[PDB]
Amino acid sequence: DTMKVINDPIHGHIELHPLLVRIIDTPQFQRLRYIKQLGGGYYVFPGASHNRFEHSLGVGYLAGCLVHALGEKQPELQISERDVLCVQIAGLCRNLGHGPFSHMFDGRFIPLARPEVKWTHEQGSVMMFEHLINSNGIKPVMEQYGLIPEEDICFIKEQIVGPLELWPYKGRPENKSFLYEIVSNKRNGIDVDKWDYFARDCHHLGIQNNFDYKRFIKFARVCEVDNELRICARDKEVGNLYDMFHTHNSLHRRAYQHKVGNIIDTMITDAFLKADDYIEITGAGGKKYRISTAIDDMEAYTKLTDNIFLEILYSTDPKLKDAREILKQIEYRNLFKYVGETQPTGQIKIKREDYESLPKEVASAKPKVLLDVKLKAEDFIVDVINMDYGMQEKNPIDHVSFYCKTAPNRAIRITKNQVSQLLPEKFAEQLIRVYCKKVDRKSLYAARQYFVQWCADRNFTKPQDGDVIAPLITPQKKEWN
Amino acid sequence: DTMKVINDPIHGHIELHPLLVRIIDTPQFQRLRYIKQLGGGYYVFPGASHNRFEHSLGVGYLAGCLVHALGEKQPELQISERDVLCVQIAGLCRNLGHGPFSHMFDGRFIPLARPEVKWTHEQGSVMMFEHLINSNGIKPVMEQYGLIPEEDICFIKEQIVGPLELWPYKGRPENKSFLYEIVSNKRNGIDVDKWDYFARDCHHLGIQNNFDYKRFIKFARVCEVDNELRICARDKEVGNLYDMFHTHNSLHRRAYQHKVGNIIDTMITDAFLKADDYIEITGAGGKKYRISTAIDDMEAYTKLTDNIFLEILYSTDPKLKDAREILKQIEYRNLFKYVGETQPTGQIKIKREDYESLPKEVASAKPKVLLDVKLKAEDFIVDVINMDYGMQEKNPIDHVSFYCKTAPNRAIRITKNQVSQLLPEKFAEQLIRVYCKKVDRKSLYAARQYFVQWCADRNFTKPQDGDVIAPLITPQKKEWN
Amino acid sequence: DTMKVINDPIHGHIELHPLLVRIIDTPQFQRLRYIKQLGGGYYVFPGASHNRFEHSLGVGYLAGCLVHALGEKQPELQISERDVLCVQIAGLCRNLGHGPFSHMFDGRFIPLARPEVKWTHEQGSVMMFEHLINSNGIKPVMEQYGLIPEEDICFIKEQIVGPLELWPYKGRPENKSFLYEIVSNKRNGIDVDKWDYFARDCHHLGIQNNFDYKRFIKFARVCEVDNELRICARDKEVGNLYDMFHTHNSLHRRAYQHKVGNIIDTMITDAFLKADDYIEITGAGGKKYRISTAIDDMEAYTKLTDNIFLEILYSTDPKLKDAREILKQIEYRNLFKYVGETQPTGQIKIKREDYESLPKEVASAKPKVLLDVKLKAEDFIVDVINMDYGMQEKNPIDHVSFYCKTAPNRAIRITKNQVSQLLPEKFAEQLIRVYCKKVDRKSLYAARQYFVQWCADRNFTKPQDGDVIAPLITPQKKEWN
Amino acid sequence: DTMKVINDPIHGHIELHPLLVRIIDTPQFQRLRYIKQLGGGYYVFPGASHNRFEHSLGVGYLAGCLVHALGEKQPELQISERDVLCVQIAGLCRNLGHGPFSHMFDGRFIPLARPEVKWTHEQGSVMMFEHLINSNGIKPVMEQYGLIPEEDICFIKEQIVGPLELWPYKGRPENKSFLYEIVSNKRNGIDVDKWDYFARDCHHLGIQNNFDYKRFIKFARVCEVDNELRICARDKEVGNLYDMFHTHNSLHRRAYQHKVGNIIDTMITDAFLKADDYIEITGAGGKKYRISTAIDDMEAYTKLTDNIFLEILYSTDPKLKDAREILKQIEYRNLFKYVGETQPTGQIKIKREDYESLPKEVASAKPKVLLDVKLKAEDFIVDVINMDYGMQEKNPIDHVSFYCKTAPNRAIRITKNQVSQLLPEKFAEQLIRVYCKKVDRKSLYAARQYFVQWCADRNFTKPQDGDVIAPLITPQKKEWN
Ligand SMILES: Nc1nc2c(ncn2[C@H]2C[C@H](O)[C@@H](COP(=O)(O)OP(=O)(O)OP(=O)(O)O)O2)c(=O)[nH]1
Ligand SMILES: Nc1nc2c(ncn2[C@H]2C[C@H](O)[C@@H](COP(=O)(O)OP(=O)(O)OP(=O)(O)O)O2)c(=O)[nH]1
Ligand SMILES: Nc1nc2c(ncn2[C@H]2C[C@H](O)[C@@H](COP(=O)(O)OP(=O)(O)OP(=O)(O)O)O2)c(=O)[nH]1
Ligand SMILES: Nc1nc2c(ncn2[C@H]2C[C@H](O)[C@@H](COP(=O)(O)OP(=O)(O)OP(=O)(O)O)O2)c(=O)[nH]1
Repeated sequence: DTMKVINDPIHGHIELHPLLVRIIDTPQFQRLRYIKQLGGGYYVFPGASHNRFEHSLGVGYLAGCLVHALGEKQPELQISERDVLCVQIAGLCRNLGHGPFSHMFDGRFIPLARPEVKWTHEQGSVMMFEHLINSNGIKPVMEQYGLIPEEDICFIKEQIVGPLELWPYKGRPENKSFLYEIVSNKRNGIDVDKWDYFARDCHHLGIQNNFDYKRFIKFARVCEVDNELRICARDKEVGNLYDMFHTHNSLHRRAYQHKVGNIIDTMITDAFLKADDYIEITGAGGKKYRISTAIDDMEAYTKLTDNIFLEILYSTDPKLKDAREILKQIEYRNLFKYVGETQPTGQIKIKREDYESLPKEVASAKPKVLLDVKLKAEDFIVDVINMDYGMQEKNPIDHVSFYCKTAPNRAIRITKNQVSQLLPEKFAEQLIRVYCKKVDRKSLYAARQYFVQWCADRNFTKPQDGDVIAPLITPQKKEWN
Repeated sequence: DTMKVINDPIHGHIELHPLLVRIIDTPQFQRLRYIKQLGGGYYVFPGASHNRFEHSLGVGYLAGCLVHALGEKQPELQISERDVLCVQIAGLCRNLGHGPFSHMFDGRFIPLARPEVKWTHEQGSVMMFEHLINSNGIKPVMEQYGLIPEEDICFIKEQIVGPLELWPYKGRPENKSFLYEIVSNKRNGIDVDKWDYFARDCHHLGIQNNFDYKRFIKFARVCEVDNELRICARDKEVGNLYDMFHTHNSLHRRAYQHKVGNIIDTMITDAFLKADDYIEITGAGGKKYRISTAIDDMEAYTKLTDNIFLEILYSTDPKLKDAREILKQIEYRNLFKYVGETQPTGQIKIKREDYESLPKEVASAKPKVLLDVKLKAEDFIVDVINMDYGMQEKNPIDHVSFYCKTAPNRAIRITKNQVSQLLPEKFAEQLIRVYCKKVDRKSLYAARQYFVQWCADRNFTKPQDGDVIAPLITPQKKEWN
Repeated sequence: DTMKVINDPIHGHIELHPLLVRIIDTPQFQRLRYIKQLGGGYYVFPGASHNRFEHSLGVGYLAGCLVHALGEKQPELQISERDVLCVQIAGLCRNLGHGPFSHMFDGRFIPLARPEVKWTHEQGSVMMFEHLINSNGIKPVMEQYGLIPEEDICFIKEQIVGPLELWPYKGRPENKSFLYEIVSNKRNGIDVDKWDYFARDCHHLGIQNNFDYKRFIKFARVCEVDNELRICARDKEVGNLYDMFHTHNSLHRRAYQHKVGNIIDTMITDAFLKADDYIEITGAGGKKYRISTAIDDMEAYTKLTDNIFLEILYSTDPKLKDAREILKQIEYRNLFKYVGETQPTGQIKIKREDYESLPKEVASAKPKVLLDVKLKAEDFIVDVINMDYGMQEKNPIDHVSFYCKTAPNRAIRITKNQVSQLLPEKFAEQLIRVYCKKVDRKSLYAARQYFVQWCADRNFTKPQDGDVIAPLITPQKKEWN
Repeated sequence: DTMKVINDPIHGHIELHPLLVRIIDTPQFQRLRYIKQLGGGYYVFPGASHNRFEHSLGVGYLAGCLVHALGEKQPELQISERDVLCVQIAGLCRNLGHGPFSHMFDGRFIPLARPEVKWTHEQGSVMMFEHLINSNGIKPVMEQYGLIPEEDICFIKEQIVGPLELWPYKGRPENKSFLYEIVSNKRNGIDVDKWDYFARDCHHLGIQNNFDYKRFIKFARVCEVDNELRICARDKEVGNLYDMFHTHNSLHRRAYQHKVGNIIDTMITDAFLKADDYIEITGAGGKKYRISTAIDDMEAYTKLTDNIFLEILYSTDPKLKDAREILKQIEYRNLFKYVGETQPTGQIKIKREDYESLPKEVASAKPKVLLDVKLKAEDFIVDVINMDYGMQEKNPIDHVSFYCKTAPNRAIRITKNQVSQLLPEKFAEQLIRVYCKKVDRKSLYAARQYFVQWCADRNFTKPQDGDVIAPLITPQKKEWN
């Protein structure tokens, strides 16, 4: 077997080592062809047809590029082809755990269907990787190309999910610490996964990408930091790193958290919950699983993709009627109606455990407007979105090491004041979107009154359209006037 | 209801009239989200994730652009908003008839499954359009925006499939003849459908586009030709028009007729044929249809998409075992092996009626080589591909009208000799690809000997790798030496 | 005479009205072919070969696009083709006043050569426009295409420089106030000039533009604000407007204020000052002007371009030896050496009249380090750069009017807190770059010590490389560590 | 002292070895900043502001890419860093010999000014390279980085101009023959110089490039051909190679041989001829040269750039009045008027010796039309353009070696019939453009009659607009009817 070339629209001609080809040509990997990268986003951005499969190839490619470039610039690092292949495999395989419509499945569906369980795509990726290796006799092939399966499978899993539990990693020692910063960077979030989707999502969405990963790679070096060898950026590049996170935030606002994209994801999740008792997925030993339980058996999970959406939509079973009708409403674009958006003020943060109480609170508000219809908790959806620079309220640039032209081996820190006074003072916030399941002109008018009243009651920010949608409510609040 | 904006990666911000929105937001239209533009092409170009739906939006947009630009430059044409909307709807809806994996369904599957029937995606588009209109109460909405359903539905169908059957059209008179040249140009093949997929397919494939549709539109005018008003191009654009067809041919060789893309389409078609007796699709009145018969009932056809591939792949029914195993082999990349390509010489053209005889002919060849295994007709696939400039052997530029700067209202013809002696002397040819279902080293060696012998016997062109794959065979033929 | 088409790499096919063609085809306009958009930037970004000429065509085009789009969406505005042509001419002509190397001439050279005079490129553009009109008999051509020269020439000049010599404008009344916001927006800086150079500079520099002007135009409307008709943006676009200024700041940091680009501009300015007594430029009546006085006669200024650089570089006159030697040093790349960058802390602002005292201050600093060479005021250059959102310390988004979907005719304001807590808290800052004219290793070491000491003395920010370039100095300051 | 990074819009971040930096930072190299790549093309495509300097950096970069990729894939080639640097320097320096407005100088001006001399930009590049090396003490720096000046300077010159004189090269032996195919490919014209300008010119012109050099590099290998090691392409890539030359032809038609671009180059050449007696350029020992004689002294040639255009345009000397007036007419766009284009039929080829007789022939034609004005030889310009695939009438693909996947070390040939019957039957042709120096309506009408009559007399092709511009003439010729 020899190397294969793939032509990617983002990266151009990608060379794949024969071991990588063997991992890719499995049911467990090919499954990613049937999961949309941006899930419900496709229903708002018709260009966003792209699947997790091509994203995965790109992450593998970029992982290879970064590790190769470090090895070429700094031969003293003793980066081995074995190291390169392991970093490529981790890059290729870190998306294996995604379920139907990607972030909708682990972000929305599993939390509601299985509140007791703690599930992440990262955990899923490790389980599916193990299933891929074991089901397809990969370990012999790994040894053929000079890999140490016990050590290297551990190394690959650690790159994906972090320590599997003082140096906490078993796959590689402290002198190769920098290898763990490439595929999934737990220290500051600067990794090749972000670089691929920035470029790929933008290409498909019709938004332009402001971040130059190629420049970052050219200016990356490994330096000693606190007795670890770590990837350091050139001091001058600090502005571009702030801009990388700015780009991420912009993509979330414009696309990933698009108000309609989110409500379509919500409606699909509701359809999946109503279908969950009736859809059967055959796993290991012919045992039957549900959408919600396929995560417990990787053989079943292998066959759980966006297809479930079409199975429900095209079904005739009366049991699936309620689920089917929700998806049919999506096709007619009879969506739950966006009422508006607000933000908590100051340090106020809404907790996960409180999310279910929020619809009741909106319905409980007393507007001081004559209302045609009276709305109930069940008529409202409240979506809370945490927007940050990937480290909650921490500045990720405080967790980056830099080097200077005059001393390229010496790691330094750069503080925010050393860069620009025009940068963000805060690095996290919450967006609260409210929608109404009643699409009536009178119901929507009522929903707007409840919403703006709830905002005033809770001292949330004035909705941007507040003076138009609720002219009788907005005056009461002095902060808004 | 008001206009909606869609952000497309190819076209940027597209405005959609509310009537267009109502047509788009139907099960019959949204179905195109679940049919890949390039079918098996996605399995060779991982970027080609794009579906018929986003292509359809683009064709609608470009149809609007061309008709608007003509109206702005030449108010004397009396192009009406009613005309603009009808051209947009035809552009939007000309892809409605595509089936699973697009050209695979009407190009490969239906011809083999239902040899008696004459089926085209164009015919399918007209039937699905009628079903869309009737199922969703569109006619009242058409009248609301100033359309006359009887005349305008006729006009839209005629733009898609041509005369429904001396001016042969009923939807519009001879003074609006140019409107029929926009969406599906039967005269010379220069239409907005080609312009969208050139740009869209290239964007996704990773291949570059060498055609400027925007320039064509800027230089397009309507002039009188033989008592018809027709779209004329500026004389100096003739080179760019030859290049447009050159681009089309390049995309076919590189992507649409990729040898592996074609064999994957062949293998999927074979799986569909083996599954056809057992897959049931519920149509009108709860009646059950097969993959092959869903084309007879638009309610059933509405639910026939690429999903059928996954229904088969994920099935447990023993009846579907043979179909399922073919798709599983695709996932393992255990594909039928490409043996080589040849061309007929001179005028020789192979017709469909003896396509089935070609595998037997290859197996019947007697290469003067000692062979380990002896191969049978059933072990060979022979794929014949007609490559042309869209009008069989004819030069489409002989069917284009031009105008000169000094007389912009006066239509002229331009001959090939007036342009360049570097242009093609022929405008059609055939490619013959041969594959072997036996994938072992000995069988592949034997297949290569049979193939090159068959080429020599039939006076076909010397395979490019002929001297390497069959060094004992190639010397016999003097034309090759 | 009819419309001409120009193919621009940024905008594609641009249509130019015959009146626009007549203005463009003059010595006064064609002169912009010989002035680089980014001046010294070309010597750092080899792609930045682009001249003011092609920028001007783009500004004219975009001015036309915006005014046309407003007129199409809101016919009630009664925008006339006379209005469209006047806005296009202003867009085309607002760059006519630029001198050699663009911002270097009005930003650096004229302030030093002629401190008494107040000169701007805007004033220059008005003078050159008048000279263009009068020298080329344009007024008759304006009348031929329905313009009224007296009113319309006033309107065009007002669009370029603002109120010519209570509604302060004479060219158009308050009901056409929005027309003054297109070409040069004095209210908030959102104008088509910025949109062209963002896209054009990025195309040439090799950095990507993430501002979407086309989307802005689609969402622009005219609404009543304080008894004026003004351009309003859609409320939801507020994020993209913050991002537009973010983009502008990024382009300044990365390119326009590149430390080496700036020093090359400084060195060229110094060469021009030393050549100013000796270069003669023939103006009106054969009278002779200097580089510094050509601004006083538009006939002379017509012949003042980047060519002056080459006239000096290629000169043999002993009088020009000092000027010539500076330019020759640029070619050998031995330029003045960058020592470092610092910022004033908090609100501290360095005044224009204090700039010349700063080199003396650096030379006067007493670093507690043993020094091989002692440097003098003349050996230092101190460059102060004001970085802002185009309205000094003011937030330009406080000066933008928005509209909501539910009330598209009703203008609203949006405050920073209503948008995001991640946005800048400040909208202006100063960067201070220090360079040394002595390039030897010993002199550069000394320059670094003086610089970091000066920073500590003045409580400026710690240079990013401070611990490397001045390890003995940095410890003294506790704020730095 | 270390590598420098340059951000190029085409190639992104380019790394330059310190030796390359030293060669670049010289008057002889920096001179290329003041010569437009496409000369008069800028006066038709305002985007084409790009200079020979940035093209040169790109050619150096791509030369490096190809040699590096071959070395990585085939270590057995024993490609050395010394080899890599020499190939990069040749790539960087092969444009050093270009004069004002690039191809205008060696294509039009020198042939007319100095008919006795044989001058090429390639010869100029070798002379300027020698001058660069000797003037700037480069030889010591070459030795510092492991080059052997005697052998390596020979090798570099040979890559640029071919043998300086059975193996005809002295710089490297037959086992490194493939190195001579990278920078300037005399065998088939497939070189990195073409790859850079295709991408760079397209970026600036606003035309799209359909050639993928990156793919070519990935599929390039070295194989033995007739006892030489040569670069071979993968068999499958033959289509893309035909397309590469198709792209080159398209760029020539659309841009490089644009009818107006060519006439502006003609008018500038005429201005240079009229100025040649009076412009003085100081060379070595203070000796004075003319535009036409600066090629004899590299010190003088160093100072001969596009600036000469502005020196003439801005001059006051009465001696330069005639030259100055031609350039002033260019600014007013009072260009010689395009009359039309024709082609010789069959094999007929117009010789260089005959070019001057062609204006007389047009003026001598007797159109059967009543004419207001009678035109003379001096009133006509006849421009003859040879359009080919870079090897006159030969197919360059007949001069390419390929390899097959089954035998990657075995070189093969591919014939045209093995590829496609849709490819060109001829690989060279001539375009004849005619212009009139008399621009008035009556003179232009007369010029059109003479031109179309001359075409009929000489059995040239029917002008595209023939029936519009000469309706009385076209009928006489029955080949045209
Ligand atoms: N731009 C372009 N890409 C192509 C063309 N033909 C194939 N590709 C792309 C599609 C796939 O990503 C890949 C096809 O495989 P390669 O050509 O790299 O060769 P390989 O030997 O790996 O596979 P193969 O046997 O050719 O299918 O390259 C072509 O003519 N042009
Ligand atoms: N390039 C770009 N595209 C955007 C941006 N924001 C949204 N888009 C895309 C998403 C959609 O395809 C289109 C605009 O859709 P909207 O965001 O207005 O969504 P929708 O129509 O559901 O909202 P609305 O009717 O205004 O409540 O453009 C942006 O800032 N930049
Ligand atoms: N992409 C492309 N651009 C072209 C081509 N020929 C010219 N251009 C450029 C030159 C100009 O900037 C622009 C269009 O100008 P034209 O020369 O076509 O002018 P116009 O239409 O007035 O025609 P004319 O020259 O009077 O026959 O496009 C071509 O074949 N392709
Ligand atoms: N893409 C990109 N290119 C940039 C940026 N800033 C500068 N460039 C360009 C300028 C140069 O052509 C190249 C890198 O040069 P540098 O910025 O490193 O400048 P320089 O070598 O003077 O810096 P140094 O001496 O190392 O401090 O990229 C940026 O933010 N993004």
